[PDB]
Amino acid sequence: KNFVISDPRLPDNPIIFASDSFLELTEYSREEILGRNCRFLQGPETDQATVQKIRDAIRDQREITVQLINYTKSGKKFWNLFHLQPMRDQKGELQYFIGVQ
Ligand SMILES: Cc1cc2nc3c(=O)[nH]c(=O)nc-3n(C[C@H](O)[C@H](O)[C@H](O)COP(=O)(O)O)c2cc1C
Repeated sequence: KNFVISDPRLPDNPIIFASDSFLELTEYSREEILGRNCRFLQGPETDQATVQKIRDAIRDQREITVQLINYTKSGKKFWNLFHLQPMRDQKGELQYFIGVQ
């Protein structure tokens, strides 16, 4: 129930949907999320080596799980177990990415 959907067919693969659980965890309103790339949750303590693996997984359109530090609106650190998965259409072509926190 804690998930976001991004559209890679739009500039910079922005979040088009976020579940109420995701808004509660990050302390952002729906209006502050829609249209942004998910990277805005990152900050000083975010391991750049883990961010690299996510970039490679998106490029290759492979599913991946990783732990990384993210920041709430009020600058509170929390660990995030992130399960990234591609979503393909009936013609086997990529439409969306789904993330789980
Ligand atoms: C559906 C989806 C959800 C994502 N959720 C997160 C997240 O919760 N935290 C995070 O640090 N990165 C998340 N990312 C990855 C970042 O938005 C971004 O891909 C990452 O920083 C690497 O790309 P960049 O090098 O262009 O920033 C998510 C990506 C997708 C497609």
